[PDB]
Amino acid sequence: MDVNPTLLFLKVPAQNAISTTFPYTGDPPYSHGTGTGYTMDTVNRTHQYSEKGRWTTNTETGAPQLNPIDGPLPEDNEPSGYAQTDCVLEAMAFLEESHPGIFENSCLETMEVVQQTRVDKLTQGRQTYDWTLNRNQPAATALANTIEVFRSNGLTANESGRLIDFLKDVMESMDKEEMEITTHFKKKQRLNKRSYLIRALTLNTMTKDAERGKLKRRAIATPGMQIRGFVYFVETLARSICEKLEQSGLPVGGNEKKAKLANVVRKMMTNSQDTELSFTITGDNTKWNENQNPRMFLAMITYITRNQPEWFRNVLSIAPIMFSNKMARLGKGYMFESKSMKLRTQIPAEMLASIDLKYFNDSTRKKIEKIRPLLIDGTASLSPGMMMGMFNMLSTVLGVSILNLGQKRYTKTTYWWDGLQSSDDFALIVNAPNHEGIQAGVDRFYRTCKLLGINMSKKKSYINRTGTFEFTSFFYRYGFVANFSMELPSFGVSGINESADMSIGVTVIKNNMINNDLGPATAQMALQLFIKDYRYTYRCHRGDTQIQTRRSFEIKKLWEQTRSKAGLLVSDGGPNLYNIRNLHIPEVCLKWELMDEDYQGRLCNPLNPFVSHKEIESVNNAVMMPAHGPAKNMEYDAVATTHSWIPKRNRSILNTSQRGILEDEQMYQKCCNLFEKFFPSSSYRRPVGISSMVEAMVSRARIDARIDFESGRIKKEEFAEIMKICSTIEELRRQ
Amino acid sequence: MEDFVRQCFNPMIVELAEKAMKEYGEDLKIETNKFAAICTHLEVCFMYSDFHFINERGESIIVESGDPNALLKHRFEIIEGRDRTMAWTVVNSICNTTGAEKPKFLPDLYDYKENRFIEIGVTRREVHIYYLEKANKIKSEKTHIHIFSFTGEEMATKADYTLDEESRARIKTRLFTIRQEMASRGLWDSFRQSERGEETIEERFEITGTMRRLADQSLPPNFSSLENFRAYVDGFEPNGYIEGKLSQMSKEVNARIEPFLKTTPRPLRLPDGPPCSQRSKFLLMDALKLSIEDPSHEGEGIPLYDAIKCMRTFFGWKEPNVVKPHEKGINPNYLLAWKQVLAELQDIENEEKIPKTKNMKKTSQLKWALGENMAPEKVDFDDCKDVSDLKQYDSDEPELRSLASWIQSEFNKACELTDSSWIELDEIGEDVAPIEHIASMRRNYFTAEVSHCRATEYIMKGVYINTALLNASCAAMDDFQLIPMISKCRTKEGRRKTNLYGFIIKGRSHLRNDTDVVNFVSMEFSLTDPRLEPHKWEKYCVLEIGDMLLRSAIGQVSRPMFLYVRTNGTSKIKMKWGMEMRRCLLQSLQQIESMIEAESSVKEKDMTKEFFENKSETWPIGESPKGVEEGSIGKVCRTLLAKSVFNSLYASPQLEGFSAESRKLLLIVQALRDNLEPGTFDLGGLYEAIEECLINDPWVLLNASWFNSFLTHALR
Amino acid sequence: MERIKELRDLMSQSRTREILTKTTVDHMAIIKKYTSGRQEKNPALRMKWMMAMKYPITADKRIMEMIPERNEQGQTLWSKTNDAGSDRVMVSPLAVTWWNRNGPTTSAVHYPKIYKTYFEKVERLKHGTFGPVHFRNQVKIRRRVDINPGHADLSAKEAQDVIMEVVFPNEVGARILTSESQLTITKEKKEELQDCKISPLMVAYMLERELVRKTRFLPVAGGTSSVYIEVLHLTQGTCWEQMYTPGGE
RNA sequence: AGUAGAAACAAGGCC
RNA sequence: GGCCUGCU
Repeated sequence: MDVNPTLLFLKVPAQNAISTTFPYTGDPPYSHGTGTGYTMDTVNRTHQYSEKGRWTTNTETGAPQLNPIDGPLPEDNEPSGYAQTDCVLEAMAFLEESHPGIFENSCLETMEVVQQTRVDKLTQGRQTYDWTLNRNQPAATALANTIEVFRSNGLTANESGRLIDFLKDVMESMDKEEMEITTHFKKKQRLNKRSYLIRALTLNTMTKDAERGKLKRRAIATPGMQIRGFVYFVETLARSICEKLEQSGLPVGGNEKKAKLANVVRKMMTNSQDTELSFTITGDNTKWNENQNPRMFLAMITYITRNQPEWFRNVLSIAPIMFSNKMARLGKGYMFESKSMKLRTQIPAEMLASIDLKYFNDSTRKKIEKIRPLLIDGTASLSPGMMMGMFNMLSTVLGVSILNLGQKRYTKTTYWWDGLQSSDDFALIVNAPNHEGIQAGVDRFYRTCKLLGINMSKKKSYINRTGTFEFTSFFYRYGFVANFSMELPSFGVSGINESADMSIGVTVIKNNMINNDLGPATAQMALQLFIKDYRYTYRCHRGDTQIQTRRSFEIKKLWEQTRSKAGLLVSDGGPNLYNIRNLHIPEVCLKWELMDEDYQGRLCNPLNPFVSHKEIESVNNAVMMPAHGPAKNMEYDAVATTHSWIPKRNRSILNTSQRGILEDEQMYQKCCNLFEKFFPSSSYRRPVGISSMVEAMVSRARIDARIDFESGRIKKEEFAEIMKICSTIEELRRQ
Repeated sequence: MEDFVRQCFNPMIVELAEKAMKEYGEDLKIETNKFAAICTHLEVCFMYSDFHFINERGESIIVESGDPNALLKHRFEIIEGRDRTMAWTVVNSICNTTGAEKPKFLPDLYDYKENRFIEIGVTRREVHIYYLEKANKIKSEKTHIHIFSFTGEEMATKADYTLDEESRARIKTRLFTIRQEMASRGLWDSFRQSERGEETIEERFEITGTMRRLADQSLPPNFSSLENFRAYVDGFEPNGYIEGKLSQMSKEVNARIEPFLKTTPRPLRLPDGPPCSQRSKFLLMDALKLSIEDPSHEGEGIPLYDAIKCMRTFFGWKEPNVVKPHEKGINPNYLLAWKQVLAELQDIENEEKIPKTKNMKKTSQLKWALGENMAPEKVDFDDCKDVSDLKQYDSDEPELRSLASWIQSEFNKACELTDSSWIELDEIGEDVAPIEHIASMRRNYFTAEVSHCRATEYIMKGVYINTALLNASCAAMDDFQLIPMISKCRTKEGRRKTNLYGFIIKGRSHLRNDTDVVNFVSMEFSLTDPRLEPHKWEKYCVLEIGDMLLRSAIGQVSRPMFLYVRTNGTSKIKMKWGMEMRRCLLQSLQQIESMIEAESSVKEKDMTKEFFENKSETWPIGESPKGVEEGSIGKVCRTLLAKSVFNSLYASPQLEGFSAESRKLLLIVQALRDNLEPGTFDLGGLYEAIEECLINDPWVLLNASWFNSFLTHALR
Repeated sequence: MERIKELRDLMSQSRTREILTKTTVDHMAIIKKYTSGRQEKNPALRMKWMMAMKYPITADKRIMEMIPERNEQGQTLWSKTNDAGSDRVMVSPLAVTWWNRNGPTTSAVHYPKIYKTYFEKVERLKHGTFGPVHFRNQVKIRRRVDINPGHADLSAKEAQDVIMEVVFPNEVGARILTSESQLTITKEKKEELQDCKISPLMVAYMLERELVRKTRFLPVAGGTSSVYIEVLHLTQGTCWEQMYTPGGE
């Protein structure tokens, strides 16, 4: 007899055992080298899906741009980006009519937010493409570098501390004859108008790793800092709009998505009488981002912001204006090998414009030949369409408009449709009195989608009777069925620290028990395995064992020293008291009454040199990138113990010409620590104002010395010493 | 008027007033009389506060110039002259230290004698109105208020004047100096009434310059300016434009539904080529175990001593010789490496205490076997351009290979029971709730079912091997290291036992990226002759190292005993994911527990015990030439565990792609079997998407064969 | 005394003097987050990889003067080589366990008073009473429920001023809290935590967690109470219901 | 050789 | 041969 697990589906329905079809117990695919090939392929594919448009050359950037809008209507089922302006404007108008007051309200709240938003909001972001160094750097670092360059060039309106003023300075920089940047190898280099325009309109391309569910790798993009404020405002407007649309599912979580899917299916099927047939289409959109033209987003926003202050319209329109002229950096480059001479070489992507094509294979040779005409200063113009879901929410708005355009008031026919859209994925429930009606409805829905630059993937889509469908790895079969294979990768040690890892593991087990219908015995097994892996990872074994490690000696002496050994934490080699009933309690508090007072005091000592807290945002928040989803943050319950240390940093900056960044880091951190000691609320509430550091610090020294004498340790001798030391630092700052 | 503040007042005050001007964001060129008025207010604040000191008594000491001493205390300490944030900082600090009441508006000074605030304001109008005006602005105030006015008069409540009168003569002399100096200037046409409390501003975000031209090039094809396009949008109204283009659009743009029937789906085509080879990092079906029967636990003990003791338990060693060559390497290197390992093992046996971890010599043998100094040296392009052989890295579709029957048998025997328990679980909090007791009983049942399973043994082998390899790579980055493959089990009798499959030599492991490869050489004992399925051992070199005698009724077999030696490699990501193989247990048993719960939701009672003991219900878990064979729930547990283990062992992008694109077709087939009239828009496209994932991986090809068999058995 | 002294020492050196002079208060946050350290994409892989090194964690410089450089057998506990972009020094994990067996001891009696939420959870569970498990299909319907069982009927911003006035009374600024509920909360949490020396930031964070109301969408069947939602994993399942009554009731 | 698979590893750089 | 780094 030959064993075959798949035959199990002959008795258990597919959805009731779908977890077996998710090989999420092995290493996910990773990219190894350059992503330049993928970037070039994506650029060429985006440009050839809109080949029948019209070509122009921008007078500012001098780059060739392709406009397919209002182009010839498609005559085949292949992907097409020839969106029609009038059709999309009409779709938005119908969306407004079905939801009166949506645009005006959303614009009002967006106007409030834009005129009260601060610059620091831009620091709350992941890697961004700093143009000062032409590389990806943390959002805060890139923002600081750009602000420094602007201030050095004379653009100091951002000193007002307002994001709108920062954007005003950004736009004013566009009209400058010559800017100056700094490079280390420090050298001051001058950038002319066109070079700075291209550096501000460019995107950095990388390869996406840890992407499960496809054989081929893809490319993703990261924009600069000049354009992120406009993107933030536009996405704020789009989120405020989608929050008023029940057909959208992008700005919500997973459980809300499931609830809305259940509600829509029940509404569609229940209202349908015996005569009407119902069919569900589990649709995926092929080349979703490559076929969405930024000009059409400009049209949608300018229709949304009608009868609004002109400044609001301008600030919200700046973003799509820059995306329509966006450029993409090709990537890291290409690495060549010569086996005859036994050597390797790494050529940067910027040489692709001039480098001969003898080194490249046929596929890459043709890709380079096709993309060369669009190469301007080492970057390729990508006007026709978006690169990687930067306007997720606006795309969801367009999809929701398409979904609502079939409310049976615009169809003008017996058939009708509804459903749920989340960018690149949708479920469409279509009802009609007969199979011919369903066919006509789906055909018209597809045709209308093709008029908006949205394509339906026929290969990854199928239609059945309502009651069974899929949506973003959520399988609905007369009710959503748990999978538990999507969350399997999150059952190990997170990698934050000991206490954080313990709390995160127990909380993940608890949550997957609540949401993903994890069984009790399975949860106990998960707890046991997690504890085993945790002890084997942090070298913290039970203590009563003879497992020799680098940490087994101190742990054993602590074990033999303690009297009530049941109170020792698993991190210190103690027994595990966790169970299904204790999954919502931190380890420290669960073992508090069992700890010896000496060990308890040594553990939770504020003066410990290991605990370090930076800001209110990073107290008990851990960023865990979930499998098959975007990066997410979790609140984990933990007590600040000596085990809450933060791990070592990379330390490879020491071998790079960018070595002075570490000295600047140290000096900035010293100044920030001094300010915090002067202003204790610096971390919890970020200080605001327009004065400089030393003014506030010296003046508060004055006052605090005064009052702490009026009652406290200070003495006249010390108070006068502080006053004249303040005068000394004053005259020092003078010179 | 600004010429006056250019001339008279000192710098300190003028820049203080300029920063106060910047504070609330209004411009000085439009209205300057406010600047002069508030700078005079600030000046009176200084001149009233300075020159006034106190000592340990009350009765302020007044000195025209502060002498060098610790006695420089100031009688009145200023509030204004600071930012709003700091003004409120001082307010709150004084309230919290003085125990006084917090005012709602900005004071100007604080004093000790009377322990309270002073809000000085000198207005153009006479005092006896401005005083009570600001008083009714401030609610129930105990802070004393004192104001002057240009005529020279003073006033205050309580008839209180807090310090010397010569200072006030100073104040009013300053005051009339101001007055009869404007007399020379001539400003009272507006000086009395120049500020009325204007607060208004319009936000301006103007598109101009280059950024405007960009806006003119981001419009539909037949538009010339953003102004015109916005006007058109504002004037646009729906007039049935989607219908016109829908009618005009070609009818070939359709989404016709192709019915999906029993005869529609065709079997997935498998690639053809040379048979598929073995990819695992260790032997799974052909492993052999040398044991000692020690009482130590899994992690307890020292590796090298245990390995040597286990190997000394076997007698019959012969001089090794080549049986099956690598067919691409230098087998004599493998032979010499094996003999070197034996020699150095003896060398450890001789000395005092067995080292916890041993380093081996870097001979040419393992230099070749571990791929040392073979990475091409990195150079610059400007120095290597004329080399004809210089080209890209080989980037093409992997070699095509057809499925072989060995993977099927390997999976078959990976789901079989064993004579040992390969899982020793940790401790949990004592169960207190009845649901916890039910969970514990279920867990005990599953552990009894799966512990005696080759899948669990493979899990432990992989976890231990990858953990040791990762730790050695991170610790001994430079020097080759010896690691014996160790796994500890428990017999039916209950006696604990150790097992030594072989050895792993880890090489240079300077791993920077998650994809960087660490090469090692693995040696494993076995009894399976490699002359029967050679195509499964394409990358192995197999020697003959001894003879084994296992008790059998046919005299005694005296079988040969071979050594499978190969060069393999891994990476940080692969090591990390292989050291988390225990979640296969989770996956499998979560599936089984979901089955049990779903069935128990029907009958209002827990159904675990009868499922595991009666074994009445069975699921299709394989096909025999006679037909489909069904097994009890325990066999399903073992089968799913083996499937998860093989997923973790043979993981690859092909597996992910095939899994997704075959789950799609499985859902379609399930819809067909449920009588839900399934339909497809392009089924050939889906088939081509599935078939492109099957290239050379044995596991994915076996999964595809299983899928074809399931289709054949289904659709009936 | 000290604080202004390192201020003067910083201003002595030209670079830090320039940083202090030209940098405005508003930019405080930016430069504080200014770092070359990228946020890790795969934390688990490197935590499993770094812990195999010697000196894998980081600690303040003060550790060099509280913990000896080596333990009894000579295993090093800390190193004097500083981190990449900080003055902290890299140390071994043993320095943690050492601190828990011979490090300085204090009076942790006030931690229960600080971490009110967690200890209240423990007390509620310790006195809970379980019941029989009933096996029947549960119709889990998704609903919006409040998870925090100690929220004082305050929002984030609404309680943020209360938290500042409780911890940072001087940086409150204009705000003086009007609602009398906030008055009593301030009084209680002021007199209760008057000398607690854990940290201002952690105290503020835990006060925010305790007082601020927070809500999330979850699949529930029955219950719906704040105390009954924290144990939602233990009382409700796919095909079983476990009757439970927390200690509070 | 080996790992791996649309491009890489099989140490890097600095003296 | 000596020393530096391992997400920069």
